[PDB]
Amino acid sequence: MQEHYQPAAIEPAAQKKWDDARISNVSEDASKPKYYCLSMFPYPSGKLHMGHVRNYTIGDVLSRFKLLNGFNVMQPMGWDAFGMPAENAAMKNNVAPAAWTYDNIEYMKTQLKSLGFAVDWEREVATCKPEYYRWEQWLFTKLFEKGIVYRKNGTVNWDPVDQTVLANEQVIDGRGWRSGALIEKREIPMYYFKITDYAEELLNDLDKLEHWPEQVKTMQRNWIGKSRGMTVRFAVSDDSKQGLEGDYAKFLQVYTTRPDTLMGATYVAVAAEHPLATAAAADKPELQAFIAECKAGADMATMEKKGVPTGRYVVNPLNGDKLEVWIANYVLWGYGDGAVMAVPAHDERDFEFAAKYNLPKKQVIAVGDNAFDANRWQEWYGDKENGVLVNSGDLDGLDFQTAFDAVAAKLQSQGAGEPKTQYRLRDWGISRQRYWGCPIPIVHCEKCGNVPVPADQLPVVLPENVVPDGMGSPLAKMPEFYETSCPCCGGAAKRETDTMDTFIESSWYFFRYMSPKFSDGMVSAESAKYWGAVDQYIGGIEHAILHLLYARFFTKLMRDEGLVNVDEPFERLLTQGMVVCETYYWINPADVELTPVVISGTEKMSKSKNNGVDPQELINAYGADTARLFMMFAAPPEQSLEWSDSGVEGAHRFLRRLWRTVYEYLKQGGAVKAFAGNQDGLSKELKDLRHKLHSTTAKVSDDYGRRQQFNTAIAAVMELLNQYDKTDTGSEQGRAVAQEVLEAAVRLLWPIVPHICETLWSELNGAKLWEAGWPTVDEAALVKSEIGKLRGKITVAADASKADLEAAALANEGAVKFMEGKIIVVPGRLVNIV
Ligand SMILES: CC(C)C[C@H](N)C(=O)NS(=O)(=O)OC[C@H]1O[C@@H](n2ccc(=O)n(C)c2=O)[C@H](O)[C@@H]1O
Ligand SMILES: [Mg+2]
Ligand SMILES: [Zn+2]
Repeated sequence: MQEHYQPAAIEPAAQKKWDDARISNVSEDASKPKYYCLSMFPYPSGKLHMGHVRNYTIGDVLSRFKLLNGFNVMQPMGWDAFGMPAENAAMKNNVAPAAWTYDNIEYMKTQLKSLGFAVDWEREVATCKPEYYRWEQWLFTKLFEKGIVYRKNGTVNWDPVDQTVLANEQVIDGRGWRSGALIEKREIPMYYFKITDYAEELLNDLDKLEHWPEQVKTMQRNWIGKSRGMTVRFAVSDDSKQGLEGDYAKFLQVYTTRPDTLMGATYVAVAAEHPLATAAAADKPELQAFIAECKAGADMATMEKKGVPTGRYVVNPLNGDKLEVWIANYVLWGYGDGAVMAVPAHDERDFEFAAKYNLPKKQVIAVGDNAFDANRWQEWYGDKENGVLVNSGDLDGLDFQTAFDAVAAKLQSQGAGEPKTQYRLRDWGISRQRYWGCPIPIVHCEKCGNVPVPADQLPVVLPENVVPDGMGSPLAKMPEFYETSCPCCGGAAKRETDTMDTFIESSWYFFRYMSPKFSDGMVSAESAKYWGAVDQYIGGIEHAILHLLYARFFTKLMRDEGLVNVDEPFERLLTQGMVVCETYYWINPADVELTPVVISGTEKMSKSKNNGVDPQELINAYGADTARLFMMFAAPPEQSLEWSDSGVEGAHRFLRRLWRTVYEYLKQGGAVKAFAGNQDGLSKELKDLRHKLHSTTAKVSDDYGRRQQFNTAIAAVMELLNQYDKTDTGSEQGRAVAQEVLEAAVRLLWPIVPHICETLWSELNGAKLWEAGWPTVDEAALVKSEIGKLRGKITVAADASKADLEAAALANEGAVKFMEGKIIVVPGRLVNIV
């Protein structure tokens, strides 16, 4: 054994050893219990930085923990390769996005392989390859035929200068980002997944996810946004029918989730495009301009709420009050009825609207004896659970649910309204007017219409010999791509030139890893049956809503097609915290050392301030194990992690110390058979070290397996080494216990720092580390030894309580013979019955 720790020497040798034994290349091995650990696969956008490395280290720690415990572990890796990053670089560097993407993949694969992650590279996928994306084209065509995917006009942000469609993120103050030209809203045909048909399933199945963080489930429930409420109709007054046709001449219909407060409605509000808004605005120039301002305008709660009165009235069907209709900019045409009622005394938005315009407020709910103040909003005004109806005539005294049913009763009997369930969830628009994405497998025929490509003609292949220029999608300018023949009639036709939302690839990639070479389907039945669901998913909170909901949606779509048999894709979910670092100017922290540049503020590792720390720089300086160790030790995985030059150094020193501990141990006599069995006759000090050892094994196992807090696992091993360092292990029985401690220490740490622990393990023991397996707890090592006047002595467990001593004291042969018909308890010394 070499004396000094040389990571640049041992790490490639250890990685070579693991690849040769194919430890991480796995099959559907029925002889071993499966474990599917998955980290969110990256966009191949450049270099990974320490932030990404934290994510993949965590996955590797859990994977290797399960490996050592005998599982058949699949830890797959892959490339989320479509999307905007490459198209910017395609414009930026005058390079094909494909060429730039594949180049990126190679740099990052070697980056990852150098960190020593236990990854099945034979299951690697790149989502920009036709062998991948053909299967999401296939699913598209199957769902299109069933109407689960449909085509429909939607409105988009058109920039007339750049001549491209803009995302709302790129629409600042009404104008485009790279142009500052006023955005034109355009109606164009687009494709949608009917995700609203699955809203109830997506919502209720969250309850199954007992090993998901509660806030993730809460964000999903709120995004879906189910409500059980009331459709309510307000008769238009005789004086207000002016201009209205059809059912709009008869009644104004709203949706409300507080029908229990209908007796406190003091005005109503309609969207700019509502027919009432149009009829009122006919001879009223002020309303015309307000309608116009609304049409041009996420930012809902942020925007100043505005309205104008219309002079039109509707009648409350419960109390007969004539209420004025307002046009308001917060009422959106396309959600529910495009009109709402307003209850300023019990809804905070209505309260502010009403306090702005001096509109009436009517208290119709009281909460205990809390007093009502029409000039100050108070949280209890909105109380749905502890309030009870006041000023509501007949309804006076009911609670929310009974008044709901009473109002539903009354309304239905008048024909004036019915209960209704609504969802905030919109359908999922997947059309993108971008080149670097999966082609939509539709052909447009002037005779047959929009027709799906037949399955045997899939994939529709995206040409990779393209350099976009940002002045439109190149596919719409590429005759050799879009000219084709109709699959239904043989006539001349045109391919769809929009590509798919690149969330589509990340919505099923975890199934493709089960059989990434399968050519007869998205995923083979044999492999989906074996791998089941992802046991453990690790990724950033930024994907807690859309990506996770889409992946759950796709799972249920695929189950309903018969391709998988689970309802939910991810059993456990771990949300690793951000990684932050000081900034400098914008100079990368590897171009800087400190005691001329400006040492600015600490913030998330990103390209914005060029403060991403390149893991390759960190490997070249200290080795992979030091990088892994620093990030697993610096903070619990969920907490944010501050980059620290001294933290990295102190991780490295720990690895030197661990190296030197095994070396000095082996210099003083070479390896011995590790202590095992009965420890009676061991000295107190070696008993205490064995106690620390097996306590440490139980804690690390709990920290890896239950708590997933790796930083405290490492601290516990350092404690063991500390007690080892103060224990005389020179004797024969001492060396056997030292061997036991070191064989367990290097195994306990192997998931965190596998290169050094693989190397040290082999100097200690000739067996293969993964066959020796995860260290076991020796419970016998966890048992400590047993411990008026005076008349009796008793033997007590070392963990005996003060009532166990008083128990055995009161029942002693010398006590009872001196009792003749207070009990001061000194633990470990004496007990006296006075
Ligand atoms: C499933 C699909 C939609 C994932 C998508 N390709 C993505 O976000 N791709 S990605 O390439 O952006 O990120 C890959 C993973 O790395 C994590 N990450 C990234 C930067 C960072 O600072 N920190 C601290 C950090 O943890 C990030 O949360 C994610 O799970
Ligand atoms: Mg369960
Ligand atoms: Zn045709």
